[PDB]
Amino acid sequence: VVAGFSDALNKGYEAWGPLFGKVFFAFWVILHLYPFLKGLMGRQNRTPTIVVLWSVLLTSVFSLVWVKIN
Amino acid sequence: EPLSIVYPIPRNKLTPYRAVIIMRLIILGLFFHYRITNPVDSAFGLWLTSVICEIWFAFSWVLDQFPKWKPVNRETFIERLSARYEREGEPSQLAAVDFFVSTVDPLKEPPLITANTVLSILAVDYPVDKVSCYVSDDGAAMLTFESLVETAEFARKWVPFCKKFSIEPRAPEFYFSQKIDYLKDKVQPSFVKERRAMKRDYEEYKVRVNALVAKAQKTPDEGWTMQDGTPWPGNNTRDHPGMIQVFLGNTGARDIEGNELPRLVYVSREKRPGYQHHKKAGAENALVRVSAVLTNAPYILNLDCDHYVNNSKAVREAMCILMDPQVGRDVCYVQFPQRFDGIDRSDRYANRNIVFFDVNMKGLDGIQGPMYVGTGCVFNRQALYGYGPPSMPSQLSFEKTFGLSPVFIESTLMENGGVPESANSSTLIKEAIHVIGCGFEEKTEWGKEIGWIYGSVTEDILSGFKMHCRGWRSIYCMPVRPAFKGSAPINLSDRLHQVLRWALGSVEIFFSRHCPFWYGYGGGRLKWLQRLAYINTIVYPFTSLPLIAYCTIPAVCLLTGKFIIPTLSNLASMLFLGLFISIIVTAVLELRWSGVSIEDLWRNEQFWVIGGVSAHLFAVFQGFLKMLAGVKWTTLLIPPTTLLIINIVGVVAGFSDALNKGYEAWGPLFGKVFFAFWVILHLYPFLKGLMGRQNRTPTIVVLWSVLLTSVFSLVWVKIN
Amino acid sequence: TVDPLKEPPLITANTVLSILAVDYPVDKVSCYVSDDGAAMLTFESLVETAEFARKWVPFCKKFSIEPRAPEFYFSQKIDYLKDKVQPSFV
Ligand SMILES: OC[C@H]1O[C@@H](O[C@H]2[C@H](O)[C@@H](O)[C@H](O[C@H]3[C@H](O)[C@@H](O)[C@H](O[C@H]4[C@H](O)[C@@H](O)[C@H](O[C@H]5[C@H](O)[C@@H](O)[C@H](O)O[C@@H]5CO)O[C@@H]4CO)O[C@@H]3CO)O[C@@H]2CO)[C@H](O)[C@@H](O)[C@@H]1O
Repeated sequence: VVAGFSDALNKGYEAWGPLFGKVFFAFWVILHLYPFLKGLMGRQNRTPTIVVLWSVLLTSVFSLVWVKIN
Repeated sequence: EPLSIVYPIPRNKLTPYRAVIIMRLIILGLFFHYRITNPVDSAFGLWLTSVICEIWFAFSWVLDQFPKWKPVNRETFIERLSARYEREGEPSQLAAVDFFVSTVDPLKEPPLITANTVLSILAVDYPVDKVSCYVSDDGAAMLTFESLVETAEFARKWVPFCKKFSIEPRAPEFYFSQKIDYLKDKVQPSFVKERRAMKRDYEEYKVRVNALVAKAQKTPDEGWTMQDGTPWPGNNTRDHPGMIQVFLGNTGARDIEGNELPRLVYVSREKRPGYQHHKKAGAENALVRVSAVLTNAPYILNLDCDHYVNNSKAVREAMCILMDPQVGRDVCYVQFPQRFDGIDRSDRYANRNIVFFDVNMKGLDGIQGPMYVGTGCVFNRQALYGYGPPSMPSQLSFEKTFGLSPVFIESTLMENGGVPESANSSTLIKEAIHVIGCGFEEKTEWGKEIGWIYGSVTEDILSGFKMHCRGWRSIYCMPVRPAFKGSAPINLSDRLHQVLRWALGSVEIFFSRHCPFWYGYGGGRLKWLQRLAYINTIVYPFTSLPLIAYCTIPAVCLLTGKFIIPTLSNLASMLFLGLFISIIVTAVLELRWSGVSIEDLWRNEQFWVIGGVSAHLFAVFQGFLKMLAGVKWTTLLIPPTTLLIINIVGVVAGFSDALNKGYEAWGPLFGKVFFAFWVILHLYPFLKGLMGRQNRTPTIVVLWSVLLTSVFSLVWVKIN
Repeated sequence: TVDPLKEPPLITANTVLSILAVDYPVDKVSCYVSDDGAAMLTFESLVETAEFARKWVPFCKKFSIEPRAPEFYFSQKIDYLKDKVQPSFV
C-alpha cells in the first residue's frame, strides 16, 4: 500500500478514482489484522506504542526519499 | 566449586551490536566530514552553530556508548554457599555484617517507615550472632528514640513468626498492605490463626506509634523528659552530647521462644556550635568508627530509610559473591539494583529509570563494575578504610591517618574482625562514646582520603571513583527478586529537585580536585574504558548547553533563515537515510538483549531531553557561578515553557508564511517542520501533566483554543 | 420520607444515625422524622435504629470518627488507622 501509494503520487492525479478503491480493500484487511498482531508483540492494548509511529513516519520518509531519488 | 558464575552475552546478540555500532560510527564520521567540507548553506553563523552543536552531540554519544561495550551477566548459588560454608554439625563460618540506617528528622518523614525498615533489617535470614543493625540520627529527636523503643518490642513479637513461616516481604506495613493472595504456597497447619493474631498485634503497635508521633508534636517549655525521669540530652539540636544505646542484644531482651535477636545500636553524634558537620558523610563515617569499636564486622551494608529489604536473601547472596577466594578477593562492594514500588500504569514521570540500571549498569559491570549510588551496597571494611586490594595489584602514621584513639587503631589492625579484648562491654561503650566525639576529625585523613569523600552535595559517586582508582573492583548482582525495594517520590517538584541536585553534584565534582580528566593518573590501576565511563558520568550535564541551542535552532530556521541544508540526491540524502536507519536499528538491537520495553527507551530519552532543557542548564549555570565565587519549580520550568511557546508560535507563523507562498516550499517546509515537531512532541507531554489535572485526557478546551488561535493567525495573515 | 419501597429504609436509618451522632450538646440537638406513606416498615426500621444508635453513639463520640454514617463509613478504602491514638481502638 505504501509503495503503490507513492507510485500513485508520481502520476499526474490520474489515480483520483482507482487509488481509493484499491487502498480501501487493503485498509479493510489491515484494520482487521493489525489490532491482533499489536497485542501479542505489544506489552499493552491501551497504548500500542509511540516509537512505532516514529519509525513508520521515518519509514514513510525512507520510501518517499528513495522514490524522489530513483 | 564455583559459588557464583559470570557468563557474558551468548554472542548471538553481542557481535551484531558491535558491528552495528561500528557501522553507525563510520557513518557519523563520513557524515561529519562531508558536512564540514562540501556544504556552506549560504549562511555562516546559523550553519556554524548547527555543525558545532552536532559535533558536540557526536562526541557525547561516542563517549557515552562505548561503556556499554561487552555486557556481562552473573548468577549466584545460595545452595552451594550453604552446603560449603554453613558446615552443618559444626559452628558456622559466615562473616559478620553491619547494616547501617541513617535518619535526618522525624517530622519530614514519619518514623513508621524507619521502624518498618528497621524491622526488615532485624528479620533477615542470617545467623543472629553475625548480623548487627545500627541506626543513626542527626536531629537527636526523642520521637525517634521512643519509636525505636516500641519497635524493639514489636520486633521481639514479630521475628519468630516471620522466621518460622518464611514470609516475605519482611516489612510489616508493606507486607500486610498486599492484595496478592497471602495463602498461596503455605503448608504450615496453624498459619491462619498466627497470621490473624500477628495482624492484630501489628495494628495495636501502629496505634501506639501513631500516639507517640501525635504526642511528639507538642514541645513542653521545660524540655523533653524520659520515662525514667531524666532530661533528654538532645534538647538543643545544635548543642548536645552524643549518646549510644543498645537494644535487642545479648545483654538486652530476648525472643518469646528464648532465642536471641540481632543487636540494634542507636547512635547520635555530638554536635556543638561553631563546629562544621557534614550532612551525611559525617554520619556514616561516625557509624563506621563506632561499629569498628563495638562490633568489628568486615562487611558494612549501607541503606536508607525509604528502602527496605524485600527478600531475606540479599545478605546471603552478598556473602556468596564476597566469599570466593577467586572472585571474592578483589571485590570491594556489591551494588544492588534499587527498584521502586507504587507505580501507576502511566509512568509519565519516568521515576523508574531502569534503562540506566539494566542496559548501562550491566554493560559497565564487565570492565570494572558499577558505581556507588547511595543504597544497597556491601562495602568491605578494609576497602572503606583504604588499603588497596590484597596481594596488589608506623604507629605515629597510623595515629595521623586514622585518629587519636588507639582502641580504634588496634581494632582496625585486625583483618578477620571481631573484638579482641572480648571483655568490659561498658568500657567499650565509653570508648565508643569517646570515638564519636565532635573533635575526632580535625587533622586526620577521615573523609579527605579514607572514608566518605567529603563533598558539598554529592559524594557517593566520588567515594566509589576514589576507591576504584586504588585498584579495587566492584560487582553488580541482580537477583530474581529486587531484594531492595523502597518508596519513590510521587510528585514532580521532588523529582526535579533531585535531578537538579544530581547535576549540581556532578558539576561540583568536575570542577573540584577529583576531576577524572587529570586525576588518578599515577600508577594506573584504572581501566581506560572505566575512566571514559567516569568522564561520561561526570560531564553529562554539559551537553545541556549545546542541547538548548540545538533545540532552539529550528524555531529560528523556520522563521528567519527559512532553510536547513541543500539536499543532494546522490550522497546527502543517502547519508541522512543511513544515519536515520542506523540509529533505530541500533536501538532495537540493543533493546533485544536487555529485555527492556520499547516505550521505556523513548520515555527515558524524552525525560533526559527535558532535564537537559531545564535541570542540567540551571545546574551548570549555578556551577559556573559557584566556581567563579570560589530554586523553585516554577522558576525551573521557565526554560521549558519559553521553548515550547517560541517553537509553537514559530512553527505556526512559518506554516502560514509558507502557505501564502505559491507552493514553492513543498520540500523545505516539511524539512523545517519535522525538527520542530520532534522537539514539540518530546517537550509537550511533560508540560501537559504538570499544567493538566490528568494524563489520560489532557483537555478538550485547549484544542478549541488552539484551533481558534490558528484561525486568528490565518485571518491576521489574510488581512495584513 | 415519602415511601420505603422507592428508596430502601437503610439509607434513611444511616441519615438518622448521622443526625443523632453530631458534635453538639445532647440537650440542644433534636431530630424529627416525618413520613407521608405512613408505612410500618419505616417505623420498625426507626425502632431498630434507636437501639443501634444507643450502641453506636458512645463509640463514635469517644473516638471522633468521621463520617458518622456507618454504611458510608465502614465502606471506605482510606486507611482507617491514620491518626488514631486511642490504645483500645482496634
Ligand atoms: O539512577 C540514579 C543515579 O543517576 C546518576 O545520574 C545518571 C542518571 O541516573 C542517568 O539517567 C543518566 O543517563 C543519561 C545520560 O546521563 C545521558 O548522557 C544520556 O544521553 C544520551 C541519550 O540517552 C540518548 O538518547 C542520545 O541518543 C541520541 C544521540 O545522542 C544522537 O546523536 C541522535 O541523533 O539521537 C539519539 C536519540 O534518538 O545520546 C545521549 C548521549 O549523547 O541519556 C541517559 C539516559 O537515557 O546519566 C546520569 C549520570 O551519567 C547519578 O549520578 C547518581 O548519583 C544516581 O545514583
